[PDB]
Amino acid sequence: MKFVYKEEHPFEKRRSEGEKIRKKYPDRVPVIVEKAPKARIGDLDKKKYLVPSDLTVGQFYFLIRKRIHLRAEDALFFFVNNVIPPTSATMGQLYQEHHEEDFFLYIAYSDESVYGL
Amino acid sequence: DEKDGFIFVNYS
Repeated sequence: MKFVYKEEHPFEKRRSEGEKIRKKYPDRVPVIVEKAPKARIGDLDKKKYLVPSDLTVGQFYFLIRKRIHLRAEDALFFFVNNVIPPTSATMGQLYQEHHEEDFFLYIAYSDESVYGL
Repeated sequence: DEKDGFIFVNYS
């Protein structure tokens, strides 16, 4: 799944930054969040987030929802590696399993239950 | 809230 952030920030610079930020704010997890191609819903203000390790995916839905001012009837789905993480994982667990060699975790969101329609 | 280029996401 293409990411703009990866496209325009060189790996080794993503890696030094991710290492620093883990070392500097350890009880939070660094997350890149970008709208899925062809998602019809709101675009996000910023894309770099430092998230409490013990926040649930579920709870993170509410926070992101509120940041893009979704309509009640709008849907929101998350995608890590083309796959939905279950609401019942922590962001910390998601980070452990799914972070990349640059120390970031990458999440795309959509109004479709499939990336990326 | 926003330091080091990251939104410090709080429980809220």
